[PDB]
Amino acid sequence: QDLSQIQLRIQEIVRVYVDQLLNDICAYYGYSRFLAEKLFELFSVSEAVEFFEANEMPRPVTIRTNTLKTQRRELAQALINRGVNLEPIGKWSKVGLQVFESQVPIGATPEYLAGHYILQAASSFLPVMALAPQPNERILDMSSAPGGKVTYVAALQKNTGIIFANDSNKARTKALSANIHRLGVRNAIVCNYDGRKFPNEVIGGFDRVLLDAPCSGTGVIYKDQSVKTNKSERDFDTLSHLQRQLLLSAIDSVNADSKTGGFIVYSTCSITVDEDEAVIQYALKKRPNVKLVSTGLEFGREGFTRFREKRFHPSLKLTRRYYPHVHNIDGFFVAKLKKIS
Amino acid sequence: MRPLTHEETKTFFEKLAQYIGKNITHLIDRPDDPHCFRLQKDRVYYVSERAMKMATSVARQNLMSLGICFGKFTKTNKFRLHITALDYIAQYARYKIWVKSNGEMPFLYGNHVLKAHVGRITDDTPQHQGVVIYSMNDTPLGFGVTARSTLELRRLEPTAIVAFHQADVGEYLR
Amino acid sequence: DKWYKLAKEQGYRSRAAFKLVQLNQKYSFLEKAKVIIDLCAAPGGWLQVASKTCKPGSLIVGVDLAPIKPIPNCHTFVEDITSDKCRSQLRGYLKTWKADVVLHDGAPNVGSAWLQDAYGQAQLVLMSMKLACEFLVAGGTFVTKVFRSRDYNNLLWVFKQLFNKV
Amino acid sequence: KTLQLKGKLIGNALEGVARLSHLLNIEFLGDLLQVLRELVMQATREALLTVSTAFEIASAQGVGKLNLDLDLGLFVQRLYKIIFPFSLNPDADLNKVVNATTEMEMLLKCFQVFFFKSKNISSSRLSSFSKRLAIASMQLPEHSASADLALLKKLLSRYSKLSRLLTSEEQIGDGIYNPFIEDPDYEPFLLKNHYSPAVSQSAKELLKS
RNA sequence: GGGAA
RNA sequence: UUGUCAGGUGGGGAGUU
Repeated sequence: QDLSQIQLRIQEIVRVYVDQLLNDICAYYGYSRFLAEKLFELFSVSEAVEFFEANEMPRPVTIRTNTLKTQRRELAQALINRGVNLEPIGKWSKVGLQVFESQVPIGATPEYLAGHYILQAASSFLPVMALAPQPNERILDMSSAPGGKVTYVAALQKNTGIIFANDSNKARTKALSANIHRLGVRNAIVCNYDGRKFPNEVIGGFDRVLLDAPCSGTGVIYKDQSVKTNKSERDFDTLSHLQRQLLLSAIDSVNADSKTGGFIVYSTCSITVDEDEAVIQYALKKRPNVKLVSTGLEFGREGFTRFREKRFHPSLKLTRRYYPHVHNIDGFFVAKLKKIS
Repeated sequence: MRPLTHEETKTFFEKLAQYIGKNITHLIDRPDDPHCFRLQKDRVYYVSERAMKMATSVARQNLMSLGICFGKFTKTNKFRLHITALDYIAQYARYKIWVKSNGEMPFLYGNHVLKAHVGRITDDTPQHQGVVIYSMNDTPLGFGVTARSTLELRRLEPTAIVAFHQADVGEYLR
Repeated sequence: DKWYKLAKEQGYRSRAAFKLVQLNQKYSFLEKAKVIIDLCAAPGGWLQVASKTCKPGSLIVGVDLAPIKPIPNCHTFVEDITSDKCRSQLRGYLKTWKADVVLHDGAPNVGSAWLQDAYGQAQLVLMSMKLACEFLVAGGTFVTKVFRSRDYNNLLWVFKQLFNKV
Repeated sequence: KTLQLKGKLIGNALEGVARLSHLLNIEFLGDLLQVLRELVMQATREALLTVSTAFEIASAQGVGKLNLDLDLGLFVQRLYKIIFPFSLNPDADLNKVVNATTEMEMLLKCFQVFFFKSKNISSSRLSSFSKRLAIASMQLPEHSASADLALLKKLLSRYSKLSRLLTSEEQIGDGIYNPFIEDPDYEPFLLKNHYSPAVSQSAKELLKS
């Protein structure tokens, strides 16, 4: 069928049928039926159409300036002198710069080589802000790769404290170590061990915990369109189980007696309800000593308390959810938990 | 992770010395933070005491990186194989030379600093001396061995060669 | 020659680009050129130098009859330099801003009398100088290429009355 | 012999040593700083003379050609540490030794010869030195306070974070390091409130400039 | 050879 | 603080092939 005809049929179905709209969306966007049905169930019919349309639009390029090396104003001046159009990424982040046009390559610039700015998604910047690492504190990162979050955490800590970053894949670990060395992080220790065993087999008692658990890629459809058709129910269940295990290990490793506070920040790159809300509910039930706390983000949709037959705890609303159609950034879910004992 | 024995320490403590000279003293001792040298595989790692204390837990084979590398221990027992120490070498640098905008790109690609492309000098630079390369924005660039001296460099042919590239900031992503 | 070789080595399209950058170095009109209008911009050497010299986000417009390869943050208008339609387009992009510096590279073809080619360039300079005064702001700059001739003295005279400095 | 006895005439002895050092042999120049640096165990005043004369000896023309080295950094850190006791003890000019008197005069004199050194400073080391200079500027007459702030005012370096949060304060530390900050954002705020009214306007002229 | 740049 | 248990690291040291 013609693409214009399919789009017109989808618009007519949205205006008014559900099966026809899903078939038209699958024909046009090429997404799998299961993924399209889950997205249609999660968001409104108009919201799902907007999310599907926004999934095709390429996200703007975002670069995080290393406060450890150069200031934001100096980086902007250097980018301007290099013939690259950059603007601040909203008001929530004071270092995030969005690049619209760049005559020279962004990653090959002298400042980029020097580590002044590192290319990273704006959503990744939010998890660092939610974690809010403090100087002279022990921060444990469950997923070191690609190192952007670790570099931001070290910059926030002003090269103080100890940042223990773990990466499961050796190939990704080597790149993360290279990025950390380029960024000049001095107190970062990179390990290659399982996150579940990390609380008990390697070390525990981290003052702060940042668990960027791997996601199905629902919010990273534009980056990796293969996940649209490679998503399976069994894979989603396995990812949810792995995320729950990682969250439990992070809670166990977090020291509630730490003077800086046992804060654990869990981040996911998918807007799936069963991946974000269910994992948070499972973690809360498994660890009564962990209580949800405000993420402190000025933007982001509140966590859903009731989705279809599934009902979440009232504290689940504190979670921050971002969507490409809502926040103009890659879909992500952020949850902050504080340990009491 | 393996503690460094005496021979490899004296084998690398001169290697620092052609670049930072006797400036290594602020590195090897610092009362605020007993942040000493550590060795994993053949890569010499400059880390804090707490870094070792956490690193004691992680396995030697598992732990691939720790703090800042100063270079691998080759068979001839020499370094510069990594430039990750550029920030420390630049700060404690005895001798720094500035390379103009024409000379930043051939250095950033690893070609040696041309005479016409030399911007500024320390004015007292011996032959075959370990020096540090800077840009106009006072930013470290890499390590270079200079076989030229200010005394004769002040009157030289542009296309001549002054400082040989050893490592550059481009290698971080190259 | 040597200048052609450096044009190929650096990526500059033609030696006339090196001519423009030297003028900017010796006069600094392009550095302060918030709005630059490029008459006879083909093949694009003048446009590239104007884009590089001017601070990014400037009002860069290059109009020439020959097609010009696209350049970021630059409007390549493939029309006559002084056409009524292109003049509408230049003022359409000009809006509240006003033309600050204008570059002109009018080049008639060779193969006829030198006096014909000299006057062909001079008239095209004057007739392009017409659009300048139409679009130029007070204190503006007009850099144009001219062929020396007997009418060159007259052209300088018109330049002296219509501009403060030559 | 006068230095060995460690009497009250050490002032004139260092005066002569600095004046006549360039007349002596090169080999003696290297060993001249050893006697200056061996007296570290009016103690602050004497240490000021040793570091100032060490700067003067190294200030001799052509030391670049005669690469005697000798690592005067030990004197540099001595001056870096000696400012705090100078700020602690009182000083009075009354009214109507390197080269002059009035101890505050050498300090600025050592600072200005330090500034006069060709590219030896302003490599992020001057700012660390200047921070404690502002800290030591909490007392002493305003004309002295204005003088040291004027040194960085006329400084060729464009660094502006000296009077605020600054890079790592290494070399004996004992101060806020603030490592890896790089923020163009303390002492002048409290300096505004001070006995002499003109210190307030001096602080105002600094922040406006 | 002159005049002008 | 001081002791107890469990875990990690461990060609550092000791012992087996």
